[PDB]
Amino acid sequence: TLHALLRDIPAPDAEAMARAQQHIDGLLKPPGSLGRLETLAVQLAGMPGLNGTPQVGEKAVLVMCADHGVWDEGVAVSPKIVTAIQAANMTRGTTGVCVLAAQAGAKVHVIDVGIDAEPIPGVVNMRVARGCGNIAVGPAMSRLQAEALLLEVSRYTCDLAQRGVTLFGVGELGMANTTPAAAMVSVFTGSDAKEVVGIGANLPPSRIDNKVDVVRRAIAINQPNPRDGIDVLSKVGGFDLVGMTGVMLGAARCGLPVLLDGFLSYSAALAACQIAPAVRPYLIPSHFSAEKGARIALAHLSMEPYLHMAMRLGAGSGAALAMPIVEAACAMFHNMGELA
Amino acid sequence: TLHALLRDIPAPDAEAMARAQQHIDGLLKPPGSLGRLETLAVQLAGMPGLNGTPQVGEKAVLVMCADHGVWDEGVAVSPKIVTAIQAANMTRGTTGVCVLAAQAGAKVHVIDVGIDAEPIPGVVNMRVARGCGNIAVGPAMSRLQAEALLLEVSRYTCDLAQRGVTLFGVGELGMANTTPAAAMVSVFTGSDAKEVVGIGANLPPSRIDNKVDVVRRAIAINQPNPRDGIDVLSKVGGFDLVGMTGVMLGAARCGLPVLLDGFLSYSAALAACQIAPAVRPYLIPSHFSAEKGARIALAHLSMEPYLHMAMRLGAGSGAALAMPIVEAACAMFHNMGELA
Ligand SMILES: Cc1cc2ncn([C@H]3O[C@H](COP(=O)(O)O)[C@@H](O)[C@H]3O)c2cc1C
Ligand SMILES: Cc1cc2ncn([C@H]3O[C@H](COP(=O)(O)O)[C@@H](O)[C@H]3O)c2cc1C
Ligand SMILES: O=C(O)c1cccnc1
Ligand SMILES: O=C(O)c1cccnc1
Repeated sequence: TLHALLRDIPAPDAEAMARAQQHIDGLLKPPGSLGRLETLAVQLAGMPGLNGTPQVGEKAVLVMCADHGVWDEGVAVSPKIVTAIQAANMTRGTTGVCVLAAQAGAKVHVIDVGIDAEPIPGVVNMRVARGCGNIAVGPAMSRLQAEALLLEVSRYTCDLAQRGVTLFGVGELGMANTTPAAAMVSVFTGSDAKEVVGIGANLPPSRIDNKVDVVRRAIAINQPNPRDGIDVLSKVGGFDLVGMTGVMLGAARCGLPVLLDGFLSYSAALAACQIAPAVRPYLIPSHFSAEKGARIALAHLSMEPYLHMAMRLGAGSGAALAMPIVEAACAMFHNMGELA
Repeated sequence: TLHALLRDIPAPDAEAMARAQQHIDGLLKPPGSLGRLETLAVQLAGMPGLNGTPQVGEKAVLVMCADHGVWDEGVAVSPKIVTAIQAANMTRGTTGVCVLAAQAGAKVHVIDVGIDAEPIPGVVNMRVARGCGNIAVGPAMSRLQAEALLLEVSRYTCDLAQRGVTLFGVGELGMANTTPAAAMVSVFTGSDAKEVVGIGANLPPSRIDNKVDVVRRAIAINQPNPRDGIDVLSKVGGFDLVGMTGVMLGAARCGLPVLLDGFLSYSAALAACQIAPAVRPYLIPSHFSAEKGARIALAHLSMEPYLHMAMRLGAGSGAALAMPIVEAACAMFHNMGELA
């Protein structure tokens, strides 16, 4: 059950962490001089699915794909079918995340959680419905649909471990998805909509006030409770955002690391950590998204990304680009010599 | 000759850059959404040694190693022999840069430009003297020694190309080397010493005022001319800093990219770009050093690093950690599909 999953996420292993820190401090360098590589190695050492040491085996980027009813509000410049076209392109290896994942030695798992099109052969089918409800007039979904998809995606994630995967990355695809993301950041952080609504996929600036108004309307109509992250997801999120939260919950349940992507992912991470604070030690930032609301979301997660790429592609591309940073931390730990 | 080398650094290829930009804008994504990956690919396309396209072949991190007379002023906590011990460890593959270079598929070239010890078998010997002169009482070296070492190291660098290397990284090793680095940043940027002197290799805070005083003294005694970067290097730099400048000049002469490291490298890049402004399009930042003077140096180079690792190891480790970012830009360019 989902209550049992949340309950059973392990604490980080303090003993393992202390053993890793003592190891690091004895390496061939001034103490502390590898900076956040050192801290990342210790962070990884405490994740129980890594068996007491910083290591990377297989890598998986899980790309959650869905359509959104709020597309009808005029908040996205791209036509709705682009979600389906780009999900199919993911199965061919031609998208940004595909190419970056291949550089990293990672596999991309393309997951349809609610595309408004016929199912695409080759994509993993977890579809809740053909797009979620339009958040400007009512909820994205029912509470039950959100909890079922959390549990499904969490189980899928953990099951990859059972297959060799030690490091996850999250991403999404869905036209209009930066609207619900902004809604959820506004709810969880207490920030006004204006502070967290961006251009998404090159929305013209002339259309920004409409998008702010839509966010505020979604919130006012649905009255999401910020102390119930499931409620927030269900009311003002989307199936893609639920899916990403699910990957985070499942990785945490398996005691394994998950790399965030950009702003969409930060909104899902705010939900995951409200739902289960025990998720937080498993999350690793990648990059600092170019979306307006990035800073605020990151501040609330107490996260400082490694990469400043002015990226806003999504779909997991940042996560993939950071996987060699994680591998680097593990290589430093295992392969450096010792001062003594 | 060194005058001829400087004269013959090629301009970037604007045609190649325009061809790359048009290619990029046609890739399977919203225009501009890969952010600085896009700009980096176009930057690389204009470098004539890359043959009109962003690509990476062989990779080399050149680690310039020397001792400094100013060590006698009390500005470094590590004993002087650590330079020699750590240079020998570089030949064994046990240092930070070695392990990160191996992750990146790069080779480390350890170059002795003036270690105060017997020559170390296996290290490339370009030694000017057994340590440079103490910059608090006089010059580090003569003008002629600085120009000879520039030319030597520039030629060595370019000769690697002639062997398959397309991407360089720079680093250094030398006890007390953060003192001359701060001197040169102070000279080139106009900043007071206090603004740019840091802790280096974990100097105790109680010893900082002494290090500031030493920098100001070096400057006052030598009167380096900030409009003559060779003069600045020779007077208030060191052999390691000259060596790094030489790698930059040689990479630029060969029309090839060079990744910077941390603060030491930023001081050498300020010198290289004063000496030959034509170097600048070939320089790629890696990380944002944790040294105090990092921001000021970077601002003067108009550079924004990709990586925020709070690193201050040196020796090329940041450069190595950024090599997969360069490879990523090339993979995006070559392997992504097209919108059309
Ligand atoms: C070809 C294409 C590929 C993409 N991959 C990610 N996104 C990104 O942009 C979309 C959200 O922005 P908005 O809220 O402005 O619609 C999502 O699909 C997101 O990951 C894409 C967008 C496009 C157009
Ligand atoms: C074991 C060891 C390895 C290093 N590798 C780089 N550095 C770094 O620290 C030195 C300069 O700092 P300062 O000006 O405070 O002496 C250089 O060798 C630099 O790359 C090292 C320092 C130590 C001690
Ligand atoms: O940071 C995000 O991933 C992002 C922002 C805008 C559009 N698509 C993705
Ligand atoms: O950024 C640098 O590389 C640095 C700073 C202090 C000490 N050693 C290296």
